[PDB]
Amino acid sequence: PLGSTEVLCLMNMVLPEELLDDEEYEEIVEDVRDECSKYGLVKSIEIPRPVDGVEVPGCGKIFVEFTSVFDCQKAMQGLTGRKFANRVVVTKYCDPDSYHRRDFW
Amino acid sequence: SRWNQDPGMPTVIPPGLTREQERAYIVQLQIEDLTRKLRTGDLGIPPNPEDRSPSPEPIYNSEGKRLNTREFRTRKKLEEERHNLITEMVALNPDFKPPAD
Repeated sequence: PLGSTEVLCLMNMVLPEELLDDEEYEEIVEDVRDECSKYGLVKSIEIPRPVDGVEVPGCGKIFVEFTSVFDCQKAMQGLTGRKFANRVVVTKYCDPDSYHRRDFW
Repeated sequence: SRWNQDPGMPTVIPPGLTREQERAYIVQLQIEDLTRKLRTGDLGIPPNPEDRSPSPEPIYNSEGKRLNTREFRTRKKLEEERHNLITEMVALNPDFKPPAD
C-alpha cells in the first residue's frame, strides 16, 4: 500500500518447484525466519505453495509480519538487494489487513 | 543456510503499480539478472559436490566429450526460466520490442 506497513513481502526468492518438498519447505521457512529475526520479534510468516494445479495466490512470494512498522522498514532496507539461492531479492510492503484475511498479494 | 552475504534495476518496487504493472516489473527485473548470469556467466553452482544433488548417468558424444555436465544442466534451467519469463510477456506486450536473443 501507500507507505510503510508492518508486513514485508519477499519476492523472486523461490519458484513453485522448490516448495513441493516438505524437507526443503521447512528449511526455507526457518531460513527466512532466522534472517528476519535479526530485526525480528516477527509476528508470523506465510509461504503459500501448490496445491497444484490450483495456483493459489501469493505463490512464489514470502510474507513476514513484524511487530512494528519501524522493524519491518528496517528489514526491507537490509534484505533488499540481497541474494537467495543466487536469486535477486525484491521487496515491497503489503496491506496488513489483506494479510490477516489471508488475501495474499 | 541459504542466505547471501557480501547497476541493475531498483530492488524496491516503485510506489503505485497495478497487480499487472508490478508483475511486469519483477519479470523485467529477472529477465535482467538471468541475462547477466548467462553472460558472465555467473551460475549458481556450489563449489563442493556435498550439497549438490546426485549426478545423473553421464552421456557422451562421438569425441568422448560429456554432454550433460553440471554446467550444461544448470545453464539449461536458467535459459528455461528466462524463456518462460520472456514468453510470459509475449501475452502482455504494450508494444514492447522483443530482443530476439
